[PDB]
Formats: sequence, structure tokens, C-alpha cells
Amino acid sequence: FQNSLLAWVPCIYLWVALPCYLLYLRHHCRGYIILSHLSKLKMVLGVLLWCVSWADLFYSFHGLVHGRAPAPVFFVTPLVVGVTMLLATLLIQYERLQGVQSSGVLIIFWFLCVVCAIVPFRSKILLAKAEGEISDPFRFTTFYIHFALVLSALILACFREKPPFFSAKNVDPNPYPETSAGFLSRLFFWWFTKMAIYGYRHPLEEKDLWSLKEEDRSQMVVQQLLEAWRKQEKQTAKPSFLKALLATFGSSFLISACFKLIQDLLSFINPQLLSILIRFISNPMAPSWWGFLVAGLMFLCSMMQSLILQHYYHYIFVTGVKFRTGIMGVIYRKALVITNSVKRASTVGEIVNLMSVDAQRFMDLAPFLNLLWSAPLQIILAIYFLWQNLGPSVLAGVAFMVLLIPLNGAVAVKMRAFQVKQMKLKDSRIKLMSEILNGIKVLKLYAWEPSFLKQVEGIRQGELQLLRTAAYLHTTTTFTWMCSPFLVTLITLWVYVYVDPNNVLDAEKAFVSVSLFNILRLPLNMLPQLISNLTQASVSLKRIQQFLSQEELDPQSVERKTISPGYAITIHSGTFTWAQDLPPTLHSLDIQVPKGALVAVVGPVGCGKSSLVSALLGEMEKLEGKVHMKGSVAYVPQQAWIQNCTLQENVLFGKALNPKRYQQTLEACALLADLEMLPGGDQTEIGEKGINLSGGQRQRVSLARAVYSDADIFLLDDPLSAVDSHVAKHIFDHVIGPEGVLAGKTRVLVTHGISFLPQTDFIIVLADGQVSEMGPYPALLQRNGSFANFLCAAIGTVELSVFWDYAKAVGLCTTLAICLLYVGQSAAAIGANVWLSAWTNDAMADSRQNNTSLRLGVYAALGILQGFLVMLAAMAMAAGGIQAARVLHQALLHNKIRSPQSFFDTTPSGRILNCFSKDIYVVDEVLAPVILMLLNSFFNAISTLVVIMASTPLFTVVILPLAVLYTLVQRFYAATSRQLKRLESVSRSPIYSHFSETVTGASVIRAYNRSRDFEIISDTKVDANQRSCYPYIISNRWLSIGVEFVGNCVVLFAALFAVIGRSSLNPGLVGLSVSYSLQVTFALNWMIRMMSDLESNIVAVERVKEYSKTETEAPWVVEGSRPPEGWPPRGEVEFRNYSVRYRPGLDLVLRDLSLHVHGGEKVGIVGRTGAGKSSMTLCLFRILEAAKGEIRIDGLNVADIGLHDLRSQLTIIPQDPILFSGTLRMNLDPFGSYSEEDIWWALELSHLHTFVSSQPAGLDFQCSEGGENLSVGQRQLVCLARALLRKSRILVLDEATAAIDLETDNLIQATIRTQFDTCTVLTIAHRLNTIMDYTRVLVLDKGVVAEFDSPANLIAARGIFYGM
Ligand SMILES: C[C@]12CC[C@H](OS(=O)(=O)O)CC1=CC[C@@H]1[C@@H]2CC[C@]2(C)C(=O)CC[C@@H]12
Ligand SMILES: C[C@]12CC[C@H](OS(=O)(=O)O)CC1=CC[C@@H]1[C@@H]2CC[C@]2(C)C(=O)CC[C@@H]12
Repeated sequence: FQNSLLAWVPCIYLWVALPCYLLYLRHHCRGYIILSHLSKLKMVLGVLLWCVSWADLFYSFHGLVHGRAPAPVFFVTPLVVGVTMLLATLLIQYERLQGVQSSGVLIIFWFLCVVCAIVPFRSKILLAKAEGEISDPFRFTTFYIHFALVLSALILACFREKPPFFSAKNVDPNPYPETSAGFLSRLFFWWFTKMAIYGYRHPLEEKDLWSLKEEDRSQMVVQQLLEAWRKQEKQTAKPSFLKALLATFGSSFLISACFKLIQDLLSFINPQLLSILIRFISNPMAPSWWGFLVAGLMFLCSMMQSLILQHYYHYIFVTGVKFRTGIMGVIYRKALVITNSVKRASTVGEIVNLMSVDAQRFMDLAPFLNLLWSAPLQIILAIYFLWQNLGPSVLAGVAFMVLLIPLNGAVAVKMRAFQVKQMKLKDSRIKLMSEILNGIKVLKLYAWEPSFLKQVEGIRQGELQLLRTAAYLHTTTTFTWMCSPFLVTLITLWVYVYVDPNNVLDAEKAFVSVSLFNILRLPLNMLPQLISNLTQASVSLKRIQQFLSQEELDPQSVERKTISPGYAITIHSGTFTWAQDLPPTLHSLDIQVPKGALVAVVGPVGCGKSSLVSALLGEMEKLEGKVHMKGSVAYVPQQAWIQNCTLQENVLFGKALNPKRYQQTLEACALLADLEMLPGGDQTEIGEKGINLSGGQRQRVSLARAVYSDADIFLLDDPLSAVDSHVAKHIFDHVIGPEGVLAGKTRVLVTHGISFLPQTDFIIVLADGQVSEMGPYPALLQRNGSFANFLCAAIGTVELSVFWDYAKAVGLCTTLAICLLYVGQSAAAIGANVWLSAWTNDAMADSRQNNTSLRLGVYAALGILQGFLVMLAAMAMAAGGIQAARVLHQALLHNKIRSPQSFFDTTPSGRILNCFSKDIYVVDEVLAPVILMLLNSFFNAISTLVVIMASTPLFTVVILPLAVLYTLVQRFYAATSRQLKRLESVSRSPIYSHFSETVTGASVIRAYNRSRDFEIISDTKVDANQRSCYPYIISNRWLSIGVEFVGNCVVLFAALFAVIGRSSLNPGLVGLSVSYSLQVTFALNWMIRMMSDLESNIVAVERVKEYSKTETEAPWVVEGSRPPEGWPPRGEVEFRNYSVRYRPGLDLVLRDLSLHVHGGEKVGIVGRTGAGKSSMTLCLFRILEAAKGEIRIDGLNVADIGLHDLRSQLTIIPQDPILFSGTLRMNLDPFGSYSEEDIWWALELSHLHTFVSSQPAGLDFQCSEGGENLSVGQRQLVCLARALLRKSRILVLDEATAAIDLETDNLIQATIRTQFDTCTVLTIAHRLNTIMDYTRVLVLDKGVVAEFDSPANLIAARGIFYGM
């Protein structure tokens, strides 16, 4: 005791000197000593010294067994000469990061640590040898390893360091504020706060993110991996990615394993301190401060167990990001230059899957990776204390929980083989959705739509019944985190009681053990996640091996240093092949091109043209020969390559933008016509990111880029293949030809054209990969050989009401039945724990233990309920969630079918497919589990808080300020991290957009020697994602610190209010209070983890419910207002001053229509170009609502008739008739309303009987999407049959001569003539052949009636009808 005190001298010295040292460390402006190997090891002695200042402590705690609870001096000295070492190894780090080299204060610290250890050193030696032997070897070795460590640390701190050499001024913008951050301010992540403020008063945009720090800018971490991967090769004086990946990410992973080790060896302090508190709180002779001290250093040892952890995550997420960046960078570097053969063999859509998956799950593996050893050290240690505590019974408990690793992975393999192996129902349903969406027109003019509604409802209900048992087996992840704690504690206590009835249960056993099971159970449920992620990353690593071990394409295929005089391109009898094994396509080909000479290449289709130019660039492995060039080149691939950026970039292509040259190239290529058409000018987006440019324009822009690149040797490749002929002549005239700009440029042209030949200079004739004839066309025309044969708030948190909406979609008899039922379960759980307390403090007084068999019993029947009242809840939540989907999905679908055609016109059919794809997916199987786990976490927190309050009644005083602080931190997080999540989720996809673009364009990326220039772009596009995935990680950490002080300032108060009322209560209550206050910082991150996994997901319900009540304005059927049955046979059409327009506030297309055709008569409509005759058709079916004027049919107004009855009676043949995938029975009669014989009879008349009879499926002939397996004409025949079945008195035609051939036009006109003599006929067409024969014809012009009479009367009037 005269020396245990003496060891306190250096600790108190360093502690008191610390606040008078950080005010001088900041008096050094900036030194930034480089990380030498001395300072890298001056802080490894200290951490190891803490780890031997641990056994110097837990030896003291071993007195708990054998009875002797240690005196405070006997267990605080190792606990505080252990904390300072985590501060010695931290002033070592923070000093080096400042200018100081000779530490001064810290060398004194180590010196005193040595000096105060001299006296026991000068004493323990003499007492040992003289009196015998070991004499308590544990305190001996823990001392003499401490002495060696401190001596070595002093010696190493006696050395000098390098001069600061620091820097000049770095850069102006907001720099990453971890550099230039004081000691106390970087320990607690206080520097991030500036954004936590700015992330709440304003929104965040890319201009205001942390300008990323220099070490990891994705071009300094790729290099750190390329160097390792290169140096890790065969090395004779085979290679594996894993070795390089370790050698380049081992420095940042054995410095993030020290933190995990420190944390999980610092975590086993609190259960033992709790044991000390419980077993002093019973003692009435122990002075008061022996409990106050334990509470104090149960706080100051739990605001440090979770500060070397929330500071762990900062160092193993910012290495997950470095995995995700090094992998992507090296893969991109490879994919630029491998081979065209390897691309052809593999899939261009698969290479990109080497990011966003299959190489990003390395970012998802980093946090789980250290679990590999931290699980077998959180167990073989937490088993030890438990065994020490309850005895062998503990095994059973842990055994059960270990047993819960497979049966929590068995569902993870039943599910994931029950929701993706059978989600093809979703695939087929979304296919049917896409089919229904486009072509909705003909689907809606006739009443086919509700049959499709029935079809999709049936497939949906099939997809949901397979989703019932796809979520019940998810209520086994609400059985691990809400019902397993009680089960494991019960089984432990059960085996403990049954094995031998002589062992009582007291507070310091039961409650320490149930507070230690907590510590063991977090890294024993994320362990199955480890198995899953590691076993699906062990294949990703193999795949990245497969990609990186692919042959490059530079065996110096071309040399660009020497050339024959006056020549630009020459090849010496070379041979080329598209694959290293396949027969060479080219055999000993020889061409000598003079400078500036245009050369054309000829042949038939399949002689080897396109494989000539591809060989010149160096993408065709030459078996023999030497290919030469001199100067830059420009390549125009046949499948022209369009960059996924703006037109200015996609034409300038990394050059200097000169408006004079730029504009003249654009006009010479004849692309200004598109520019005047372009909606935004020459800045329009291109590619999948922009307007999908058709084939014609892509070659124009490619050729323009080539010519503006003004390289020496243009290697063209039939760019005029997919363009209009006349402009193509100008394209050759103004650009390629000698009159054009490129007279002095060595052009090489390969094309199938003929007319361009005479204007060329030289021509090369290709046959089976061999040259036959060379020379000018007028000279070659003398030969006339086989070549002659070639000739012929808007932004913010969601409103509260939407939550209610979701409840109204679950039934609202289930919402009460689930909220009330969790309230019941929480009451049961608190009852179980209170009963355990009243058992454990009962066992100490009662002389009779015979009563135990009751308490145990009821404990079971009071916690088993808490299982049976949670599972029976979680199912009735999942079995509500799918219900919540069902109705909700219906309420969307049944409205989108009922929307006006203008809704589908103003929309590109992409947004209305976003829903039914994702926004219906989130409410389908992403929202129900999240809300279930939120509702588990909230009630876990409630049960914990109420048990703490109940056990120590006066603790309620502080429960408000903790609540306000925690809510403040939660709100600040939910602002700033929401901003960052949005800003990062939208900036990552440009990486994969820039990829999937170099892969296709690797041919044209090279030959512009732009490969290096084109990977810096990938570096900056992943940099613009790193600079918003870093501050999100740090924001998460700053939150978790804020929610951790308010989860440790409650352990402090639980212990303190336990010790302040010692005279009142009995030990069974403080044990419960403290042991359930130790996990009020786990059920307080879980309740935020979910409350932000539901704020970013219940946006989906708002959107889905918003897509409703969208002005359907179309009642399918009416109440009793149906027109009289047998309605068509009257068949009279009559108008009264009709006028209509597409949209409100739109120029009238129809005006004052007053037309009438009698019953059974035939009539057509003709309109001049621009009259707007098409709309008339839709006006008959009430597609456009009658603006002014009632279209009366048979003396009845159609505006008061149900469409499903109104449209059924009429008969339409649409302008663009379409088939729908499925049988023919569906494609002619979904309602099954007609006899098959007449169907076949109509099919016979449809000129299709030979086709249907030739197929045994016939009526069941499975049509492709739109009947693509049939020809166009056959599709109009099928739709002609479609109209044939209905056979009503009213017939109307839509564009009988729109674009069909004259052959089928004759057939359709004849079919119209033969059967439809009696029935009323209306007609619209581009050709008067079917109209001139009508009894009466109306002529529509600019939306008014002009000529409504017989064609003979029209002939006399000589209008537009008779004009031509
Ligand atoms: C902590 C993290 C990592 C990242 C997420 O945590 S979050 O607070 O940053 O969202 C999810 C997750 C939960 C449990 C964590 C885990 C990574 C590995 C951990 C730290 C262990 O060995 C014990 C606890 C495990
Ligand atoms: C909450 C979550 C993640 C979601 C899981 O539920 S699931 O339905 O998503 O599988 C439960 C799960 C396990 C451990 C949880 C973790 C989220 C973050 C937590 C709370 C910490 O910082 C410590 C423990 C971590």
C-alpha cells in the first residue's frame, strides 16, 4: 500500500500537465513530422503497455471469486496507470502531428514512471531470491513486463526526430477539418459540428463538401495498389490479387485492429465494476465514497469503452472506402487496355457488374472483417467470466445462443431462395405492365382493359401468396433481438438451479451474468452476416482475378518512330486474327500508302474490309509482319461511339475549343440542321444520359469529332453507311474529298460504296484477306475483272399524415392489434425482469430455498408470454404489410388505367413504370420489415427506460434533459446526414456511367492516345463520390458520439442513484438498474438506426398514394343510365354544334361540328394536311371530353353513357393496330364472348386460316411482344379479325391506308366491302381509294365541316377530294 500509491505519481503528473501542454502544443503552428519507424513504434510500446496494464488490473478483480472484494487502492491504480497509457500513446500521436520532436513533457512522464518503479524494483528482487521463489508470479510478471515496457519507451523517447519540413500554404477551399484540429476536438469528432450546423440551416450541394485530403484522392490510393499488384508477379528471380490487396491495405488494418482490441478488452470492465458496486452496496461498513468512486469510474470507463469504438468505425469505414476505390481504379485501368476478343467472349453488361456489385461488397465486408478474430476473443473471454460467475451451467445458455447461428442462417438460405429464385413472378408481372402501358390506346378504345386488370390482379395475388411465407420467415429476425435474451437467461438459470440445489442465486451472480450476456451477444448475431459476406466475397475476389489476369494488346503491334520516305502507312506482309487461335482473317497483306493520299477499300460483304482498319490501330494480333505509321490518327467505328456527356465534350474531345474552327467543322459535317432542332443548342445531353440519338446522327458527330481532331492519318470506316444519300455526297465533298478540308490529310477509307470511287486516289481490292489489285479507279476500270462484279415543405421530412395513410392501408383493426400487442409484450418483459429482481434479492434472506421452484416456473410463464406476445405480433405485422401492399397497389393500378390519354402523352412511359417497379417494391417488401424492426426497437427502449425508472424511483428527475439532448442530436443528424445521403446516392451512378462507356469505346479511346487522359476522368468521378461518402461516415460517428454521452450519463446516474439510496433498498434492485442501464446505449442507436431507415423509405408510400385521384374523368359504367339494349342496330350518327380540344387552354382542333349520317349508311371523312382529321376518331369514343357540343348517336347523348357499355357496342380498327403477348384466344376474345366456330370462321375470312391450322397451338400460339413473330401485314389481318368478331351495326375505321403496303390494302378493302354492306361505316385514311366509293363523304378542313355529300357531288364541287 506504500507503493501502490507511489505508482500514482506519474499518472497525476501527466494528467495535471495535460491542460497546460495542449495550450503550448498549439503554439507550434504546424510541423507535421513524417511518420517514421520510430514514432510508428513509440506508440506500439504504449498500447502493449496498456494491454499489460490490463492483467495488472484483472488480476485484482480476481479477488471477487474467493470472496475478497478488492479495496479501491488495489484496483484503481492499475485502472488509472492504464488509462494514462491510452493517453501517452495519444500525446505521442498528437505531438508528432504537431511540430514538437523532443517531447519534453512525455519524456519526463516516462522518466517518473521508471523512477517510481525503482523502489518496488529495489524491493521485489531482494524479497524473492532470499526467501525462495515466485511469490505471487502474476503481480511479479505484470510488474516486470511493465518495467521493461516503460524503460524501452523512455529510451525510445530519448531519441530525436526529423525537422518539421512542414509545407507552404496548401489550398484555398474548405479543407478536410481533421487536419488542424485540437486534441480534445478530434477525439470527440467535434470538428464535424460545423457541417452539423450548416446541414440544418441550409441544404447541402457539392460546392460545400470537405475538399478531400491529399493522402486518399483515388489517384494516390490506386497507385498504392497498382505498385503492389505489379511487384506481385511471377518473380522467378500465378500472381494473386489477395497478396497485393493485403500488402497495400495492411498498414490501415493492423492500426484499426488495435482499436478493436483495446475496445473489447475495455468492455469487460463494466460488468466487474457492477459486481463491485453490488457487493459494496450491501456492506454497511463500507464508506459512502467506495460506491461513488465506482459509479464515477464506471462512467469514466464507459465513456472510454465507447470512444475507442466510435473512433474505430472511423478507421475501418475509411478503409472500406479505400477498398471500394482501389478495386474500381485498378479494374478501370485494366478495362481500358485488354483485348477486343476478351470483350467479345464476355459481356459488356457484365464488366460493369465488376462495380456497383462484385467489387463494392468489399466496402460492405470491411466492418465485418475484424470480427474474424474479435468473435473468438469476445467469447473465449466472456465465457470465462460467466463460468467464473454461474458455473458450468453458463455453457448451456451460450450453447443455445451459438445454436441460434445456423437456425438464423437456415432462414437466410430458405429466404434468398424463396424471394429471388421465385421473384420471376415479379419479372413477368412487370413485363405485362410494360406491355399494357405502351399501346394503352387500342387497349382503351375497346373495353379490353378490365380483362388485363383481372390478369395482372391474378398474377399479383400469385406473387403475394408467395410473399406471405416470404415475410413470416423474416419474423425470425425479430426473435433474435427481442425474444432471445430472455430465453438464454432463462435456460442459464434453469440449468443453474437444477444441477445442484445447494447454490443460491444472488444479485451479483444473476445480474452480472445477464449484463455480460449482453456484451457477448452483439458480436454473435452479426457473425452470420460475416459468413454471408465473406462467402460471397470469396467469389468476387476470384472474378477480379479472372478479369485482371487477361492478356493486354500491345506487343508493339505498330511502331511509330520510322517510316519509308514520303509515306504515312505501310504494312509488310502482315497477318491478323480476331482471336489468338482462330484462323487468320488476313494473309500476308501489303500496302504502301503515300502521304496525304486517300485510299478506298472494296470487296463483297464478307471479304475482310472492316478487319483492315481494326488491324492498323493495333487491335488485331499480328502473327507476322511489321505495321508502321507516323503521326496521330482518327478512328470512326462502324458502330459509332457516343460519349455519355454533352455535345461540346463529345466533339471537342479533350482539345482547345476554338469557335471559328468548331463552327466550320459542324457546318461542313452538315449537323447545324440537328442543332436548330436540338432543344438546348450544342450543349444537349447525349447517350443514355440524354436524348437517344438515332443511327444517322451518331456517325455525323463521330466524323465531326474525327475531323476537328485534325490528326495526321484519318482511318475512316464507312461513316456514310447510315445517312441520307444527298447529304452524304456533301459529307464526302466538303470533308473527305480533295475539294474538302482534308486534302493534305492521309485518309484511309473502307466502305461498300461505289460512286465515291472515281474521286479517290488509290484503291485496294480485298479478297479472303488477301490483296489482289491496287491503283486508281480510272486505271483499275481497265481491268473489269471481279471488281466489275462488285458493282452489280417540398424538401424536408415527410408529413405525419402519410403515416396514418399507411395504417389505413393495413386495416386499422390491425394497427391497434399490433401497437396494443407490443405494449402488452413490453409490460410482460418488465414484469419478467422485476420478478427476477424480486427473486434474486429474496434468495439472500429466505433460509428456505424450497420456494425457488415456484419463481423459476412463473418466470418462464412470464417471459415465454413475452415471446408468444411478440411473434404473434410480428406475424400480424408482416401479414399486414403484404396486405398494406395489396390494396395500396390496387389503388394505384386501378387509377393509372383510368387516366386520360394526355397523361400518357405528356409522360414518356418511364415515370409510370418507375412505380410498379421500385416505389411499389419499397412498400412491398422493404417498408414492412423496417417498420417492424423500428417498432421492436422503440419498445425495447421503452422497456429498458421504464425498468431503470422503476428500480431506482428518483431517477426520473434527469429523464427529461437526457431526452431533450438526445432528440436534439437526433434531429441534427436527421438533417445533415439526410442531406449527405441524398447527395452521395445521386453522385455515385456517374461512375458506372463513365464506365460501361470506356468498355464499349476502348477501341476509340485508344488511337486518340487519350487513354491516360480518359482515366483521370474516372479518378475525378470517383473522387466526387468519395468527397461525399467520407463526411457521411464522420456524421454518423458524430451522431453516435452524441447518442453515446446520453447513454453513459445515464449509466453514471443509475449507479449513482443506486448508491445514494443504499440504506433504502436491497441489492436485487441496483443490479437490475445498472445491468439494464448498460444497454441503454444499444437500444438507443437501434432506435435511431431504424428511425432513419424508415424516414428514407416511407417517402415511397407518399408517392404511391399521390399517384391517385389524377382526374380520371371517365366512368366505365353508370348506375342505371345504360342505353336500351340492342342499341347499335339503329346506327344513326348526328351532331349538334360540336367542338373539342386536347388539353385545357389549347387551340381548338374541332369547331361547330353539325353532321349527320343515317341508319345503316356508309360514310367517310377526308381532311387536308393539317386539318386534324385523326382526332375525330377519338371524339367518337369520348377519349377527349366534349368541350362544346353533344355527339348524339341514335338519338341518345353519349356523354351520359358508361364507356364500358358505350365503347363495347362500337367497332374500331386503330391506326397502329398492335398485338399483345400471349395466345390467340386472348388476342381476340379476352372476355370469351363469342363462339369458337365464328371465331374460326372470322379467322378463316381473316386470310389467316392457313396460318392458324398449320400450328397445333393455333388459338394457343404464344405471340411475342406485339406479335413480332408475325409480320406486319399478318398483324393487320389479325386485327381485321378482331373487328370481325364483334359484328355490330356501327363500324369506324382509323387509317386504313396509314403505312401498309398496297397488297394488304387491297385485301382489307375487299374484306370491308364483302361483309360490312349493311352495317354503318366510318372511315379515315391517307388514300381516297376506299373513300371515293362511299355513298356520302364529309370533307374536314381546319376543324370545320366544308363538304358533306356524295363523292359525285364532291366531284361537281371540285374540292380537295376531287382536286387530285
Ligand atoms: C457497427 C456495425 C458497423 C456499421 C453499422 O453501424 S452504424 O452505427 O455505423 O450504422 C452496422 C454495424 C453494426 C454492428 C457492428 C458493425 C461492424 C462490426 C462490429 C463493430 C463488431 O464487431 C461488433 C458490432 C459490429
Ligand atoms: C439494427 C441492426 C441492423 C438491422 C438488423 O435488423 S434487419 O431486420 O435489418 O436484419 C438488426 C441489427 C443488428 C445490430 C445493430 C444493427 C444497427 C446498428 C446497431 C444498433 C449498433 O450500432 C449496435 C447493434 C447494431
